[PDB]
Amino acid sequence: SQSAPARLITRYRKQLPYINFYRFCQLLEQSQPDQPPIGSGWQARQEAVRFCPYPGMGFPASEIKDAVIPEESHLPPIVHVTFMGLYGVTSPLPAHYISDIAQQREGHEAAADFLDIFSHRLITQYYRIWRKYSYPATFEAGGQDKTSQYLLGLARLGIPGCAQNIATPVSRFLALLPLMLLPGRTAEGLTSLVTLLAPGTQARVWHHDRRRIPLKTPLTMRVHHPVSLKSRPVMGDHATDVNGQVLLQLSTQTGSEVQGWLPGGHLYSDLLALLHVYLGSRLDVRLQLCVERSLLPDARLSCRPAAGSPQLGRTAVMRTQAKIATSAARVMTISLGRYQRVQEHYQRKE
Amino acid sequence: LTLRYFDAEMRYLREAGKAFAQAHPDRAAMLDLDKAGTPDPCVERLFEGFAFSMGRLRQKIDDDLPELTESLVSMLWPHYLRTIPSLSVVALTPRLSVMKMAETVPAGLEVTSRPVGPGNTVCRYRTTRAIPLNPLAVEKVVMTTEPDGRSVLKIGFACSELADWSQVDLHRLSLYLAAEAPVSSTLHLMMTKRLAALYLRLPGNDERIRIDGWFSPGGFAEEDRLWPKGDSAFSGYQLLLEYFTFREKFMFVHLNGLENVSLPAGISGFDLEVVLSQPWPADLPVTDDALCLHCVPVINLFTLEADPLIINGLESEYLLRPKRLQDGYTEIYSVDAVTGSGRTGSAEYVPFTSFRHRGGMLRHDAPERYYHTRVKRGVTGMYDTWLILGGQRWEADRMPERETLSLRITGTNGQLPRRALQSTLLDRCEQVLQAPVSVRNLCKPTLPVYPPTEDRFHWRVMSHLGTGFLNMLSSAEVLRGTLALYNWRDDELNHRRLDAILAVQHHRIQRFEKGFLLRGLDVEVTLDGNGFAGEGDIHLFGEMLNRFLALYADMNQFNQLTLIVQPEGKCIRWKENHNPRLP
Amino acid sequence: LTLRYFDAEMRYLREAGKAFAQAHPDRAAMLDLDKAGTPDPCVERLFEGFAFSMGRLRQKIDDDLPELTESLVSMLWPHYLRTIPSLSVVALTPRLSVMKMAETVPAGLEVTSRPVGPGNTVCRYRTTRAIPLNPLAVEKVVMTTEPDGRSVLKIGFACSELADWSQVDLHRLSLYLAAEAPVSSTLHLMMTKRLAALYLRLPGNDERIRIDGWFSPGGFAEEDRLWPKGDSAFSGYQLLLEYFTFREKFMFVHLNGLENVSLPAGISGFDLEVVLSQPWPADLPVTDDALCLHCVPVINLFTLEADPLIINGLESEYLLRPKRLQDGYTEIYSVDAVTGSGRTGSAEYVPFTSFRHRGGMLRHDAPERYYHTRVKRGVTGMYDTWLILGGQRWEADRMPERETLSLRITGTNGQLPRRALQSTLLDRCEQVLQAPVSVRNLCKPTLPVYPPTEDRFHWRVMSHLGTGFLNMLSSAEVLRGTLALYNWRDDELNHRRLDAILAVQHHRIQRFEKGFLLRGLDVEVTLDGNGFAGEGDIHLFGEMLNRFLALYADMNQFNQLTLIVQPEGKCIRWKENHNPRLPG
Repeated sequence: SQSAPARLITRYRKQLPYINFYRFCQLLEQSQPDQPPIGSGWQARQEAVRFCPYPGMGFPASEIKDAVIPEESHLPPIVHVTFMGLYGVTSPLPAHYISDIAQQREGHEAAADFLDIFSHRLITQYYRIWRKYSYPATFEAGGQDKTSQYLLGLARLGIPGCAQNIATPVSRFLALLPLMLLPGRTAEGLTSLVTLLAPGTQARVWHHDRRRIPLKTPLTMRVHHPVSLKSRPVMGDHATDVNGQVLLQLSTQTGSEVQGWLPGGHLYSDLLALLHVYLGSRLDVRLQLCVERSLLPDARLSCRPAAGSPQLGRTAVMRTQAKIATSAARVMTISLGRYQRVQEHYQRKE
Repeated sequence: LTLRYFDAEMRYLREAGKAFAQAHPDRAAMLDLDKAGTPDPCVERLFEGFAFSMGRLRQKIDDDLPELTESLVSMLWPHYLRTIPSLSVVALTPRLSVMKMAETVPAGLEVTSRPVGPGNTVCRYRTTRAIPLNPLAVEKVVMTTEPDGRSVLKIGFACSELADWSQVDLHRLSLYLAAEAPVSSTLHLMMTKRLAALYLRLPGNDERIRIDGWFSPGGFAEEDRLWPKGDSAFSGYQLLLEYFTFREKFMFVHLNGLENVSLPAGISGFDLEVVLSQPWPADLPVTDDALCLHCVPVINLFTLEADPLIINGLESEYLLRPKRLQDGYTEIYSVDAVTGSGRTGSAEYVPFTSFRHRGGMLRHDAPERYYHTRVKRGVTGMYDTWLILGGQRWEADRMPERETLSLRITGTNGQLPRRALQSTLLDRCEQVLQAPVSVRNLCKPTLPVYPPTEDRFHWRVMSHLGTGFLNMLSSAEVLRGTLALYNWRDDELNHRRLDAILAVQHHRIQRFEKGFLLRGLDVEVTLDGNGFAGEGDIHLFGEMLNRFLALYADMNQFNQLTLIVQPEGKCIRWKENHNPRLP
Repeated sequence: LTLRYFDAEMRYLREAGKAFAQAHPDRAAMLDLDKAGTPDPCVERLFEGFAFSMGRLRQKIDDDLPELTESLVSMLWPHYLRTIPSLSVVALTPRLSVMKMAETVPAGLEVTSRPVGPGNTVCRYRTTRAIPLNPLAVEKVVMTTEPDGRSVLKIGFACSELADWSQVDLHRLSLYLAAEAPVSSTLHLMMTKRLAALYLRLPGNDERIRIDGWFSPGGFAEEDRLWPKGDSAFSGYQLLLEYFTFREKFMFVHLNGLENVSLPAGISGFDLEVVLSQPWPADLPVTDDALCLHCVPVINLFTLEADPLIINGLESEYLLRPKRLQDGYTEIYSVDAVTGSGRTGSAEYVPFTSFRHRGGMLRHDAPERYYHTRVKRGVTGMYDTWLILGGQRWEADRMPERETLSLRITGTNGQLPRRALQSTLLDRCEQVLQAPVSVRNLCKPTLPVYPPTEDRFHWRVMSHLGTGFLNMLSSAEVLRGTLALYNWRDDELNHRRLDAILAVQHHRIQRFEKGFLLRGLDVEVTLDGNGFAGEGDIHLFGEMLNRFLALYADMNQFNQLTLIVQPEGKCIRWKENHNPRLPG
């Protein structure tokens, strides 16, 4: 592009005696990254690219130092430094070609344009291995869920295609990937999920808790004359099932994050990080919070009255200082149902 | 493709020359050859040839990246199934003097010594799990309906009055449904109709035959996209993938104790009254050629043993031998597997097992004179491959003085289309085949098939699948994967088959003695692609052997399948999948 | 080097010469390479030396980066391209006249050191691992053999205000001792087997506190041998010797007795403490190898300082060897944190694996921050030396030599001879510390553990364990999927301890106190085979305290350890009081 030297070499002509070639080609694609002259499109369409005047120098890596860019010939690379840069050059020119350049003379100055057509298309991809195609360390790639070193390095958790139903794409690989490689585990990863997302907040887990209802549809405590059973099913009218409904508390001390956990702020961060990434249909999770008194108003219209289920933060017109309280509840991270129906067919008679 | 990257640079350097020799300063000197015209065989053949070999190789490697970490599936080992030969369809066998005989037939009966080709040779190949034969063969299959609305068919009174059937083990004599399946609603119906068979009534007037334990017929071998669903579904195939068509479980079919409630001469009936109340379509033909007694499947598997002409040095040898280096084998023949070697020096020098034996940290806790196996590709232009392979610790000593190391090589060949084979029997069993056996070669064979390694998606999406990670799924998560990963023969039927799926959603089952966190999934769709009552039920057994496998690593995961036959139909299959504990 | 330079020449000349000429006959209908003959000039001999020579170095680049990238992406869940420093147990004792409110102050300390080799000295890392109260003293402990197998300690000292001082923090002084393993861990087998311990009162100097209402058990192990695999099941943000080492996170048998002393008049303590169920065995030596205080084996950590250097272009590679490294220091450690003063922002620095995603997806109030290093080698006589590189859209266009830059970095020492000494000099630890302390190097300095895994084929197992399953099935998984972290010392003792016979999975249902069912499991492992180690009463007790703690495997699983040695008299169970608050 015309903007590629008009940004770089017209303004930044102060470190070109000691610049790296590794650094230089990176800033070209960072000069116009919006719809860039993609280096992978070399395979048919090097015409109309206007790339940088590296080639014809015959230089190794990090030894491009000379800085001359024309503007009239509509393609900036026309460079041949004589007596230097013979990188891999062994024998002189053939017999019939010297008879057309006549005779390895001043006409050779207009011959290396065609002659270095081969070295132009190779030092593109020579660079591309060191920086994009086998190195990038998921750091020189630096993508936004496009760069292939992410997708090669994230399918070992089993998320291709499963970005569906998530309001964000897969971004929390940076810390959860060591934790998300052990199977069937754990409880202590939920501490990392909170300390990542908002510091100043701590987490404690109680493994079992007194869950309640599920109301059984036959009451089953009819005392039966024809047939009944004893061995396990003994109860009253509502059952209790402990087995899988853990309790989680949070504890903040910066009031800017207190208004982040009430629904709308950071509650959408946990509610999608659990349900499809770390737990899924393993368990159900209960949330709770403990702060000092509140910051909560009252009966204003359509939608933001409720501090979960409870209300407070409005009545103390008496005393100066603190009392600690539990805050509220948040909903479970559950997903269930029955669908409706009765059936019509069967499996197989074997 | 290989010519795809060839055509990439050939379009390139022609546009590179038209932009240069038009205005750039080479038209002070190259115009004298362009205006006169030089598409020279002198210069442009080797200039592009130096360009194309450099333009193809690095670009194919840097784009695909078939990385070294992708060979970690070599210690999973299902993927010997990446080299599947032709669908060598079920072979046949005629009557041979059917009187007072019972037969026992071993496998390994090489067939088809006839069909030579243009640049192709004849393909010798073997079979799996041959049938202990009992000679009786009904010739005509006629459908008769009732005047009360039920259609039955023919009896077993073909070959009884010439033999001593009291001396015969008549148990579970299967029959594969014949070529009335190209009418693609019959083997649909005639397998699913026998979900609800009824007792049998045949008049023969011959007190020679009294059987029970009714035989389970078959006929699955027409289809081969459906079988790799069953291959991953029975992890336990690790020693039984090694011959790979696995008819040992017979693509599950059973019929119960079905006694011949016999009748006097003239009164009959073979009912299936639960399904038979819903009779045949009027546009369903009946075919006398549903003759089924002697169908045995075969596979394109050829063998040899090359001479021990080995060894001097290291693992650079990769078994290029004159049983393949012959010109009749060079264009076409290939090498499939390497087993059974390592019999030089002494009796236990390096048996070829320890390449696959160790998958763990204790590598040094294994005895010396062991072995390693790697692979490569071979001749470009075909699917050809080779095997670099060597020792483990005695190779570090540089003793090349091991000579008489025996070999075992199984292989297959390639060919061209538009073939139509010639059937005959190559080898007859000793003292068993009284009269010989002709081959009918019942159906058309297909082409060899190969997995897609062409996409870093389509490799590492498999490394997802081998765990118990089925938390939540939807239809675009199911259709994309891994149902496409078994599609290797992507037909225009196949694209219509897979895109039937419309809706996939989950809910939870919660009946309880003690907790029982369960669930149940629900998907079935429109009545066109898999809409027959046969393929709707038969292909539905394919999914359940998949879905029980990846079920649970915590005891709170539990699948039951209810599903929606058409947009106006209802179905359920399973019984609650209480599998043994998988941590 | 140079022969496989020649190999790519003869490979491609055969490849482009014959496999490109006839093996593509469709477009070899557009090129006849054999029959057409060579050109007249020396034009084929140059370009085979030119177009094949660039084929050499491009593939030799391709045989460099998978040796680095596979090392780098496989450093994600394990964290073991690192190294381990050296460490040896230090014992500390304050003086006795300054017992007047002798509270331990673990705020900021030093270490002691010893000159060695080419005048080189030691820089161990100081201790902030807290001590609640100083001991009184260790009186001359003699294992008093008794007809029940007892063997008693005695302690005591008073020259001070101990009535008020020991009133403060004597309640949970879970304070310990150490000795040699056939003798020290023999008490550990009996610390879990303590009886009533009727005469439980320390003698000599309880005349001044006169209250025995509080009690304090203890427990300790040599925390270098078995414990690193217990120190390996953790997350991606914990230091190998800075998280675990000063942290009392382990499970120690702090069995505390509650039976009151019977004793004559005028006695400040009887001398029985140790009532057992088993006879103390024959042929066991006695000694006073039971400290009242000794701190950890603490490690070498430098606190190194550097001067900021800022170049537009330094972001690629600069590799500074700082100033104190020049005078004979042999090694540094990982970089800690970078701050400073830039132009707009004062300090904007986040490490690589914790980025709050403005360059990702979170996109709010957490800007572009890179901070990342390598360990890359090529050193004239070492196995590593590298300094950082990190770069994104900051203002280097208007500030070529200006940036927020102020580093912090730690270090160790790599190039050494093989000797072990006593930390003698640098007794300036005691200078905050108004009560002076003793200096005791208690044991020998270990080596720094720097043989990690060498070849590329053990690391396939390091990538196997994801798609593989947990090492709790059939013990081929537990044999193989055991780390070589025990083999990094290559203990022939511990390698015999990797002789386990196949584990069996069971599960069970338990009733709770309040009437509820709690799911569990049952692991059943078998030794079968003999010669585990010296005393299986000693070792397999000290083994199961390790292998149980690395068995936290879900959220609602009651624990499961039932150790079965071969049918030779016993089978050892392991269960604890696990509750709906926290596992015990």
